[PDB]
Amino acid sequence: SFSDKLGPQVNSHLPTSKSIPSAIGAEQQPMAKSPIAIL
Amino acid sequence: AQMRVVAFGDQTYDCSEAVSQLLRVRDDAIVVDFLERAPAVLKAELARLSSEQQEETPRFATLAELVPRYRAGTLNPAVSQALTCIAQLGLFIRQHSSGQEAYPTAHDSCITGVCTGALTAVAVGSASSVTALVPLALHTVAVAVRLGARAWEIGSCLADARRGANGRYASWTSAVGGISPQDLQDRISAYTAEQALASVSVPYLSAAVGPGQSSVSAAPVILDAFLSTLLRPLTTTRLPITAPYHAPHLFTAKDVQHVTDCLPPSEAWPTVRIPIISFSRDEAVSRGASFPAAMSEAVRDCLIRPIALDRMAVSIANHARDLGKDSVLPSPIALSFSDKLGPQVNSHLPGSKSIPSAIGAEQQPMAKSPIAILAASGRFPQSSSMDQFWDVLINGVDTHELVPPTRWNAATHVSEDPKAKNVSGTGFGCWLHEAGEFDAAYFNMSPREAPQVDPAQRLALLTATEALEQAGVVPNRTSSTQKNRVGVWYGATSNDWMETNSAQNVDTYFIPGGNRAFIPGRVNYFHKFSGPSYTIDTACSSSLAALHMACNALWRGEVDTAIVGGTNVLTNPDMTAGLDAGHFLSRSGNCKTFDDEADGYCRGEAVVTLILKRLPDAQADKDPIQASILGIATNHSAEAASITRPHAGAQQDLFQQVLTETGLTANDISVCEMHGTGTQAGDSGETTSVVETLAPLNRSGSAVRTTPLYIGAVKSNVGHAESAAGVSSLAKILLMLKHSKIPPHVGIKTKLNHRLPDLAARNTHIARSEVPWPRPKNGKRRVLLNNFSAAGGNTCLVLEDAPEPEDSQEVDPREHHIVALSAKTPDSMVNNLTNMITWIDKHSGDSLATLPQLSYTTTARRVHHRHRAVATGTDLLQIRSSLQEQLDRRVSGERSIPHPPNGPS
Amino acid sequence: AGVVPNRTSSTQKNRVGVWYGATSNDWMETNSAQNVDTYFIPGGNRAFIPGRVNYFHKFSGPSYTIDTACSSSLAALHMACNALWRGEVDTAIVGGT
Amino acid sequence: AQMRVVAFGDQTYDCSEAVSQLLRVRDDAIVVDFLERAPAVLKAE
Amino acid sequence: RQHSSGQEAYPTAHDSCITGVCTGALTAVAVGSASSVTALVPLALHTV
Amino acid sequence: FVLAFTGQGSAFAGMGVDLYKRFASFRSDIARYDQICEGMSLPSIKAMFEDEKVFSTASPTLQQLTHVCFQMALYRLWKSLGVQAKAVVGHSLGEYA
Amino acid sequence: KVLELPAYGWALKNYWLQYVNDWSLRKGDPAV
Amino acid sequence: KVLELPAYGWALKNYWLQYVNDWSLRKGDPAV
Repeated sequence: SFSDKLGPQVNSHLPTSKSIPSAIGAEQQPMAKSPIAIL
Repeated sequence: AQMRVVAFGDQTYDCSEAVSQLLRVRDDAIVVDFLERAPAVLKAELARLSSEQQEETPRFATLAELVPRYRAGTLNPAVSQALTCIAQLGLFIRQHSSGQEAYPTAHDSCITGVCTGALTAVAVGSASSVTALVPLALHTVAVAVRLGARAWEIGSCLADARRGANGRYASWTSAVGGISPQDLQDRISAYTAEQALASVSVPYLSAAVGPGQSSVSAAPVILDAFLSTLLRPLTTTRLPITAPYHAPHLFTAKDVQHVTDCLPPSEAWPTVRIPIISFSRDEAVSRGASFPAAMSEAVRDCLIRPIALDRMAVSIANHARDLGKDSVLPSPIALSFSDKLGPQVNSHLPGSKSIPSAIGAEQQPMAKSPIAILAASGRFPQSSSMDQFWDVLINGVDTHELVPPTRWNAATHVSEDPKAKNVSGTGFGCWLHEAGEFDAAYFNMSPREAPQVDPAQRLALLTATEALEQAGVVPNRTSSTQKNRVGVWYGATSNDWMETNSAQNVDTYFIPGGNRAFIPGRVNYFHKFSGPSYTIDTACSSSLAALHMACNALWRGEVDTAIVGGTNVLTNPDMTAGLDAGHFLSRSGNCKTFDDEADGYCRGEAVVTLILKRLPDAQADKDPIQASILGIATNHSAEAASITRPHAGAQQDLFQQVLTETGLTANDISVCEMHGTGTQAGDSGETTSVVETLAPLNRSGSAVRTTPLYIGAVKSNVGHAESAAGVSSLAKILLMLKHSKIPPHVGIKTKLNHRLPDLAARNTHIARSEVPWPRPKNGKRRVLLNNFSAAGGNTCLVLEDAPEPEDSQEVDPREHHIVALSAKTPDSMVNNLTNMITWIDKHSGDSLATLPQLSYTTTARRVHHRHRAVATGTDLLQIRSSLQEQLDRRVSGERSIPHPPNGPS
Repeated sequence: AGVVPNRTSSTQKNRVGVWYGATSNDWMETNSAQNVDTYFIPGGNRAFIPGRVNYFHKFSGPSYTIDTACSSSLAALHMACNALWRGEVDTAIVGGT
Repeated sequence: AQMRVVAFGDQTYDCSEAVSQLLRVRDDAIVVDFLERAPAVLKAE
Repeated sequence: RQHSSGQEAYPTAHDSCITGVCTGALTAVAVGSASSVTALVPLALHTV
Repeated sequence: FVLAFTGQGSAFAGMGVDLYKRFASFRSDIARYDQICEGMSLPSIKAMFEDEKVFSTASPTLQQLTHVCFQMALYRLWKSLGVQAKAVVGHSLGEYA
Repeated sequence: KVLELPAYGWALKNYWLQYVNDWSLRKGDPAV
Repeated sequence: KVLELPAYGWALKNYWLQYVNDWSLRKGDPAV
């Protein structure tokens, strides 16, 4: 609760990212809970 | 100050068993995830191979289908490479999550690998935790399949497959002993000169193992010729490597570049944090390169560089000393001759039980957990209960008889030679003569409504309620028995009542009383179960098909308790006539399973209902457990010449499918309850599929079985219950386990069928007289049950003895106990009193713990209706005297009255 | 759907199942019942509704008929979706009659 | 030379949305396992 | 999720500390007693 | 099918370029044969399929290897499309392919 | 411990709609 | 790309077993 103010309050006593594409077949979520497509 | 070395092996290690073990895993969530996504990754790269390689690649839905071909030697280099790489990563992952092994660190460990192991080593060395390893591990799988695929391509271009291969992939590598590497290299050069071999086809030194050992590779035809010149004392051991590797004359940097092109370019690629011992390179120790660059170098170790396996030992030791370590603890993963690693590396040098899980977490996931059979009640020919059904089987009774007049008149519906329309050649059957009996008041039916209700729906309500009480199920008593967690499944192929009986005067209850959806519906409605409600029609396999659907629901978690049953009530003469017109039915008698003169099956009537639960829930509620279902599967006989006839090809694939899914082997099964409809084609076809799965024969002719196998068919006793056949067969097994006996088989009237295989040679038997079937000490009896349909579908399950009950329990310090009886009708109240008294006279002096358990059952595990009776005492004798006294008053004319509606104040 | 058996992995014959919803079998009660002949059972029984599909196109996956009265087809669609989600089949044929 | 502090809250924080998000997680294998076994543990106590 | 799906390194005594208020104090014990996400689960379930 | 393998007399410049460009499998075969040749100290044939210009100054050894590589790659292409040969006949250099 | 006790003593009566007049053998024929 | 094309041009014929003589209205009645 009220976490944002924590950062400044603690430092007062004191003086860029990226994800790699998954191997084909692995990016997809498990077959359970996967959308079933009507062809 | 010890340093563990993580060493991965190559193709020489038979990873077949390790793969089988990882597929059996179900307690490690990150492993099962890796094993679901690895085949997806594998299959994805296999689709990018050349047409030649795709044609020589098998089709598979899971890795289980590759194991047999791997063992057989008919698995191409691309898949066997990825499979070894999967087994290595899988074994490493399990060891570091399920095995709770700390992850390696650059301070106290190093990683090494030879050939394929070099790939996995890059992945492990590039991660700092198991969670980070998976995504890299999956990339490594794709690299491995591309590696073997590329070496396979060069091999096929270099040398063609030989004629007597029979699909097996020949060996490109062989180990040589008794000569130094540099001396063997000279003999190679000499052999090359004399044969004038092209530079590409020359044999080459692929690895240096020791001062006298080494490995030489070449095309199989060329390798054989060269090895023929290495005479004793030299040695020759052929290795299982099916493609050229470590060949600077065949592969170049472009080939390496191609294998690693499946690694997308990025800036976030992790670097090698843990030192990798690359003993076959200029720099024995390597670290810091990005994952792709590190992987390319590893691929280069496989295609370009020879294996300097004679430098592996000292290379590891030198790194240990470099960090001031006294010794090394080897941690090999699928490494050939791994035991010798420990001593060999240390030669260069001077030289708590797991904590119990929080309650509820020890249990394995709901998926593929044993499903416990809690209870079963039913009606069978000449049998008003499961106990009377056992009398039919153990006394070898044939219950078939001419159709009774209550169904239809055989004089007008049956003819020796049928010429008139709707007249059949047979009128036989196995009938439920009390199929009309019902308690309309109990289930809130008017006397005008009950006749309109299909006896199938009525007998479903009776059996279902009996099974529920037998299982001690009280709605909303426990978590697993909450009304919204209970589902109902029934198998029914026919609705004769609505076609022949009530149709004679269509009234208001015609649809609800005749429609099959109301068979489970009435059960849902009466007991107030809001879970799913289904009816399955797969013709003669409906009930076992429904059992399959119910088990999937439990495994998926849609329900915690399942009601499964099947019904078959015959009242329409057209169905028998139609079946006879199609030649399904026997015009002589009952099903004569295994008899040389079998001429069809005999229709049978039956209604059965069971109660199921995932084994942990069953044990949480202290429910009774008669047996456990390990697996169940379904396919279809698409490859049959006619739509009706089933075919053995599809049936065997099913039997082996369920054995693999359950992790069992032939010897583990001791009994098979076959479909056995008494057909020469059906009985011989099914028998061949069963023995080839459960009683295979050695190539020499001997029996693979160490213990006998018994096969039998219940239909020889009570006929073919059609939509209720599966559960009828299953009911027989539950009784066989209870009484520890195999009942005699009455289907053989005259002589055994000549189409059958030599059963005695396979240690298979058809019990002619009853046979003891005792449970092994600290063991379980396991069974295969089959149930097929003329529509083509096949269904079978694997069954298992129930678990051993809890030994301890506890002594009830309460001196006085209370026993509760209830009924909805004054007559039913008199009945329950009488039946309870006769029960106490049977179990009077068995044990002292009976009375506390009797109280618990009749009170906590029972519903309590409006008419009530009670008895209290300190022993069973007092309870009887009280109930007897109460019974006397009921017989003297004092009727049972329901308690006031509002209850007490 | 451009489905050719065994063309792709998902269309392998052993990866295709069939589910149908049917509450009634009137034909064998009123029409063919007027002269029961040799094809009476196979032509009237509901299990053969999906069965004929399995047999003609050579699909060896599961074959089921569901009767939940006026909800049969969606009940069958439900069973088929569970099979796909659990990996029992890669292609599912679902219908109602 | 930074030190990250991992601070957990109390009942005053409305974790309803956070729970709803975790129940919709499919891409993390170790999360879904925890969320299947946590209710089992909860239900047991 | 933050330390498996979120690709976040696990805390260590050298560069991190743990704190919790009331209910959070329980969770802090579990995290502080594990060195990886896999090791955290069994402790986490006891904490539940 | 009977497959007839031609002699070197009828080869022309830029032959197979469209095959080389559009069919990846065809390109792979040539690229593989090219690497094998250099492995055996034989001239490089990959340039013949890319440049066209080289056909003018190509040597007999290069013109003969190109012909055979062309036929092996072209045969493998047709076999991959479903053509299975009942027999083969080669004319002069065509016998090798 | 759940014991195997006798089943409920149902108050049974026969509810049946007898098939009569062998009309199934005349399906499709007219009233004659 | 899979295009939506016309369905197979079935060679259709009518296969029917007509319900006749209103016999369903007499279920349970005698021949007469």
